[PDB]
Amino acid sequence: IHWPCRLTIGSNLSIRIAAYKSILQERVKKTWTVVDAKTLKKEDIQKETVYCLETEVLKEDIIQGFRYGSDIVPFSKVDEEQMKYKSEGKCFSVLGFCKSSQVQRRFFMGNQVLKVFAARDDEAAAVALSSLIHALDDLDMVAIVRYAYDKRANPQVGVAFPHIKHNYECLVYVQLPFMEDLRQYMFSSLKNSKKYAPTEAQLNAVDALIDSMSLAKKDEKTDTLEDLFPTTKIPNPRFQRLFQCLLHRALHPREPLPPIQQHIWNMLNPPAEVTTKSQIPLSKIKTLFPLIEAVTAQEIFQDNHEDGPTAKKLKTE
Amino acid sequence: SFVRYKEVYAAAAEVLGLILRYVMERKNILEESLCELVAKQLKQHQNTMEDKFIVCLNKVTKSFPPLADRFMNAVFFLLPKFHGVLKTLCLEVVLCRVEGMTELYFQLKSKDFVQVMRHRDD
Amino acid sequence: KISNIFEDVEFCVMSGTDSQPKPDLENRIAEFGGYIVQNPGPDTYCVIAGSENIRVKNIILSNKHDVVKPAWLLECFKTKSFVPWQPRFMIHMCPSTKEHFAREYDC
Amino acid sequence: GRDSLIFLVDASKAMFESQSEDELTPFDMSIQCIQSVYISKIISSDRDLLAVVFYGTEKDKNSVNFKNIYVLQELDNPGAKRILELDQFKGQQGQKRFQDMMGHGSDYSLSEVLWVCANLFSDVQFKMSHKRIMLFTNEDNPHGNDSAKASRARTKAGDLRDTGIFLDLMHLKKPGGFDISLFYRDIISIAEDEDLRVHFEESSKLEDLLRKVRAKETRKRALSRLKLKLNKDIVISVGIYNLVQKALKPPPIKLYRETNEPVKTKTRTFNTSTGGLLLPSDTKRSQIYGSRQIILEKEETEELKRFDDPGLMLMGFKPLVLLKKHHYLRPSLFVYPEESLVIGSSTLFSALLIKCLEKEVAALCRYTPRRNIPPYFVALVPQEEELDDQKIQVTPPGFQLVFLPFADDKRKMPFTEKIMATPEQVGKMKAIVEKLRFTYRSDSFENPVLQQHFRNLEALALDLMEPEQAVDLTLPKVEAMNKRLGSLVDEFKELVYPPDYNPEG
Amino acid sequence: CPGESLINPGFKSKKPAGGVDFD
Amino acid sequence: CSLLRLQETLSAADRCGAALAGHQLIRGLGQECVLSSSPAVLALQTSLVFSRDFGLLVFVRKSLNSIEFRECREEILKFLCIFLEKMGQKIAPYSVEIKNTCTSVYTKDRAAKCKIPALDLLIKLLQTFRSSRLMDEFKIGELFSKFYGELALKKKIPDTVLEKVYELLGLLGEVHPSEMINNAENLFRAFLGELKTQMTSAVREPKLPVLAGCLKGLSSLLCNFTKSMEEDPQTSREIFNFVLKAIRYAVPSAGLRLFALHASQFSTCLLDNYVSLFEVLLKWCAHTNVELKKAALSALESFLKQVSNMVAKNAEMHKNKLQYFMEQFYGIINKELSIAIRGYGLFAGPCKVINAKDVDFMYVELIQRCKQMFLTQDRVYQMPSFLQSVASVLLYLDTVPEVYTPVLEHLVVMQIDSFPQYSPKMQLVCCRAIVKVFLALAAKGPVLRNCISTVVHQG
DNA sequence: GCTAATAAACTAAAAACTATTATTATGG
DNA sequence: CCAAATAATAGTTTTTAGTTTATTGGG
Repeated sequence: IHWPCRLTIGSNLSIRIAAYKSILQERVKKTWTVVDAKTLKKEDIQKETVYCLETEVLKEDIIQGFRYGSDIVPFSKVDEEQMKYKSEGKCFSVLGFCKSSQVQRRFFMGNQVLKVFAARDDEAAAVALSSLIHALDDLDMVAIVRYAYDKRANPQVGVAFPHIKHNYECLVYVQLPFMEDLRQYMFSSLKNSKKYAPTEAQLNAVDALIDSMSLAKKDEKTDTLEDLFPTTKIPNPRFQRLFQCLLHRALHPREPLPPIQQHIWNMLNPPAEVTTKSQIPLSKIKTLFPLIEAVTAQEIFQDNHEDGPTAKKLKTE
Repeated sequence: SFVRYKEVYAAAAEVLGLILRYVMERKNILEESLCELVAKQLKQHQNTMEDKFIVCLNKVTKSFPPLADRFMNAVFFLLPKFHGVLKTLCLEVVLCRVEGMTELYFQLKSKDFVQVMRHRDD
Repeated sequence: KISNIFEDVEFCVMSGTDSQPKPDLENRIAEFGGYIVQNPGPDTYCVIAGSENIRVKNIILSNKHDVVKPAWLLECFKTKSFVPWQPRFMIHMCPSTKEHFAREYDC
Repeated sequence: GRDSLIFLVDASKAMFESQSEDELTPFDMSIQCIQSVYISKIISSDRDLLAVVFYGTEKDKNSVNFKNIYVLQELDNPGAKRILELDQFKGQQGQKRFQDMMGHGSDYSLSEVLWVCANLFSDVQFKMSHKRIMLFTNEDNPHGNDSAKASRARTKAGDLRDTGIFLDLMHLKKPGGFDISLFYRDIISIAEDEDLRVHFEESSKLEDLLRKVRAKETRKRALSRLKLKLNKDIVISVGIYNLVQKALKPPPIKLYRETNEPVKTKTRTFNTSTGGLLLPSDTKRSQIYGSRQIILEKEETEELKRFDDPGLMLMGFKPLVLLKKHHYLRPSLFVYPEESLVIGSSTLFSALLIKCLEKEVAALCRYTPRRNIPPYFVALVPQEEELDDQKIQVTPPGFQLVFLPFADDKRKMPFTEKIMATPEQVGKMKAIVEKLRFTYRSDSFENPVLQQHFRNLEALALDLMEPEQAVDLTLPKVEAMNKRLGSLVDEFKELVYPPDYNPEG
Repeated sequence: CPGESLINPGFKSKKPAGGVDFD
Repeated sequence: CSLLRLQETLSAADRCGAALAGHQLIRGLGQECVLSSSPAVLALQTSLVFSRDFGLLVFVRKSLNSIEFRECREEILKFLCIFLEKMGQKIAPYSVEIKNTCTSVYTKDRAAKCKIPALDLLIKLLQTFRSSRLMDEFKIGELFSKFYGELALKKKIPDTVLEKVYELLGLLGEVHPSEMINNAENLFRAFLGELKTQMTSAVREPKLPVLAGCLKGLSSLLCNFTKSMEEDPQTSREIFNFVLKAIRYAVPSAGLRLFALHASQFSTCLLDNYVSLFEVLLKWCAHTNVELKKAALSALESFLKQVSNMVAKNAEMHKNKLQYFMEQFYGIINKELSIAIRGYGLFAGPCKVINAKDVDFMYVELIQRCKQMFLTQDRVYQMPSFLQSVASVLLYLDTVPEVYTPVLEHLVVMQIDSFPQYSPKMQLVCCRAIVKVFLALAAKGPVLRNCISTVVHQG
């Protein structure tokens, strides 16, 4: 769904913009409609939340509360609303420009990516947007931008960088983390690796493997790298397996579900030529590196097929 | 340090305390090097986990009392931190210190010696 | 209890300690059988507040209760009975108490 | 485990005394610092224990019965009631109330107070990562004079250091300097040189001590002890962590509308057709497509979601250039070598990290976080260690795991095609961007919602008439941007936008 | 210790919340 | 004496917070426990009245989840369980109300606690049940219903350790009245679902540890009055028990116990798969944890009895009797031998159906054998098995060889003489064998009288 | 004279970090 | 048929992934 807005730069610059969800962790919009195990009537099935201590309590006898460290604070949602900080509806403003190398994918917040144009069929907005795109591209600057989806959506801090395409030009928005959203965890210096310094021959075998396990190719001698295994134009097979099972059960309401299909592995399997190349350095490094390791496969009673008594054609006493 | 189960450090600390008590059978004192070795090994990696600390400490103290003086503060501090035989081991170690009762009553009352004393464990 | 008129009356004493310690207020009004509720419900007869906080002000925002001074409660205690409302103790009041004042009290 | 900190407060005379008798006294400023520490611990980690004790007063409260040394609160999680009773003696009139219900005039004993706090630490029933002591005083010579008690306290402090007690002292307001290296600097738990002079300073770190930082600071925990499998058997242990993690508002608590005590709930399934109780095994899931209600159980439903066992399945090596930075699925994680199951894992990790940094190719792998989860495609980029001027690790060595979106991770997109712009307007935009050029810093921002939430909760805890107001770090400096820029906005607006047209819906 | 938060030992020093300022 | 003052102090030692108070409470509690556990006959009544006062206090006064009371209440429940053991069935006065308390304790006083106390309450209740039978058992249906609603809670917050509820829900306390009799079908539905979840799974959810044992215990406690041999649910549970034995620590021993109790309930569906059952029980009654050995032994003898019955009442009787019995028992040549002898004795049944001469044939060869084990100078650990088997075959026999009569009765009397030097368990075994041979002898009136007179005289 | 959906805090387990527990093998 | 010395499983409170909501614009 299109999100109209205005790219506000200060109080004097406004650009009508067209925002769109480009990348997202897609999920099916049909949850499992749990029904009866007897008559398959979800209507006859219903949950019953109850409050008590017995000493039963009602929904109309409780409020919202919170834990204040070693303490408990009763704080109703009404009070929460009244003292809530509230953002502005659909407001989206820029905060400034910074170097692209100041931000890395490690700071990429959110689970979605927003490809944003200027507002559809606003030529002035589009030309202004493209001028910003070219200027930022040449300056290698990225625009820190404050974003609010609507009145009731919390404000977010993210950055927009221009995606360069000959058919279209967009600013790609990815949310950025607050200092609240960070983990400061130390890790040992793998550079000062005295007890884990690999032998040179091991390093050479590793490089040989990577050469033999590289998933790209040199195309046309133009040095345009040719990937052999995209996974970006390849759909997630989970829904394919789901549909396999659904179809089987619909056709076979009693048969057990079929296993995963081989082509599903193949679309998950990288090119086997790369595997054949890697086969030898795999064994080389396996020999080269000493690695030593420091419950529910619940089968039937019988690891065998059948048993039981049978003594036909035998009455010799 | 080798703790796969008790026997290793238990018996070995026992014989160490024997040797310490029997520094050429206790007539000249120049193995304070070994006393410092064991003092570190106690403080090292067992001012942290402190479980086997008291174990070997009691072992050597039985086999050599005049060493826990380096750890009188330590044992006192760790007193109100267990609930089982470990407490009994600490009590035994304290018992081995007679030069150690210069002032202890405040330590006992502060550590509520009267309380654990009240519970009957023969 | 002692002043059973305080019973069937739901007093919501969260505030007033500078005037008189709120525990003392609760004890005295329970000795009259007051219905001390720790959170103001629809049946809360009156809000008892003498130490105005963010919570008391928030209650004032919701024009649904009477923000009674604890001095009014001491008045009811010494009278051994629920005094009728007075336009000098309820900092904020429900529209019913507003009509009560405007019908029997001058501005 | 947790951590222990005790605030030891002098009471003899200097705390109430002020340098000018019109500003904060070494007494009340200690009150403020401890209140700030309480707030910071409540926000960050209440599981730590905090204790406050007074010495040099005319009475005492320690169980050990040591005179002049009054204990206020035990080593315990920061409770708001502690803060309230503390603020009861806050300010120049709060210490008036202190001198009303309490007082001073009797010499203390540092040996005795160290004894008391050692007992207090002995009272801890939890793993204390550190044993820190906070001292609030400005003089040392009261014990620096009598060498008996001086050496006694030195011996006791040495013992505490043997116990691992992280003793600390605070440069405190005194009209005669902090006066150390006289009885201190030879007795404190110190291992670094900061200042040993007689500095007439009144604070060394009260500034950030009073600084109210509101964040969680989760302890380091391995997000997953994963096992990277190269082909089928060359498997190594790897520690997966989330160096970036979205913070969330603390869960709401169900509690009365009448007494506000916590209320547990219970949800049950009842036969809507009968009212009879329904078993978990008494129902089945379904999805209706067309005329067919496909009915299924649960275990099969999760198994059809499980394709691989938990771990990482190496799919190969792909050049870093083949990775679309505009393509992003969900926040990336960090992968460190782990050598606790597969010995030699860290050596191989070092080898592969070096080789990947050289060749500049990421490791594409099939990822199964845990069971009953469809594996994803993830790129492991070799991210090297980086250290600051202090050589403190600012970037860890290892790899960065970035999700690689599938074909079905996008949405349909109706739009217009590419539209050019004049190079003059591009140059104007370059000038304007350079005008408002600001340095990015990852910690320059906080959630205003969360900040205001913390302030509201605090005000509720302290029953303030009003809450603190959250400053916003996300505001664009519109007046400042216009001031810095000038009429360049008007120039470019006339350049692109015709004067008749106003950008509007 | 350098680069360590006073309030939380073992935790890195907490820099101020800061803000945006053009250069 | 000391109990009064200590319980008074404990009633006074819980007048504040200060979890150290709870620590001293549990110290004095353990002391009172170790004191009252000591035997007495007059201090016992003081223990009873103090049980009254103290149980009341710790029921009402705790009212909390604070561990300063949780440790104390946990030790309280342990002490009350060891006190229920047999510190006087005259506890029955208390038995009712404390029941209520602990039930309420499990829910209200223990409302946020998920630890040992629930387990202690459950085991106390179960001991109360299986100790007190049909004198005050009038309060179960309400509790049965409440726990029935409780178990179907949509949260797994009842841990495996809490699945003792099933053993609790295993109920035959008074008559197993009609209400839970009706609910038993839905009970079975729940058990089938739970055990299918346990035992047919690939979702990293075995949860078998306690859940398996508690389900088996419940089923045992209930199948005493249900599950006739015409249900596919019956054979499904049978298959579940099968898979229990080897899907690849003593849960399978509980499985063997459960089967042994209701081997008959699974008849007509256990004829098949005989050899696997035989071999698996054989190997099971060979391993450590002699509880496992005895469980397998009892299960095997019950299974053998049942299969003997069915094959005796079969026209297709040939299969089981010829394929396994004589072959395996001969291949046998410690308790292994007694098992083989018992197998001979039970196999004697169908010999009357087919080849009635082989009845007396095996009888005679058994006489020869026991004679050969009679004269050699241990040698007595297997005498009762011989007696049992020969009594069985004699019961099947109708035209006995009276030549072996003096020999057999002399063997019986010498065994009776060798009754000493006997471990009590097999003393009971041998007395059972003697009464069984007497019952078998009872079929032959005049021979009965003469032989019994002679043997009693000689003994 | 208009139900094309999305910004959803919920009652989510589908880690357990570290703490007693218990059979086992027992020992003489 | 009780006869003691030794590892496992699972009592915590932790994150994270299926969840459910009020604003969307179609006779």
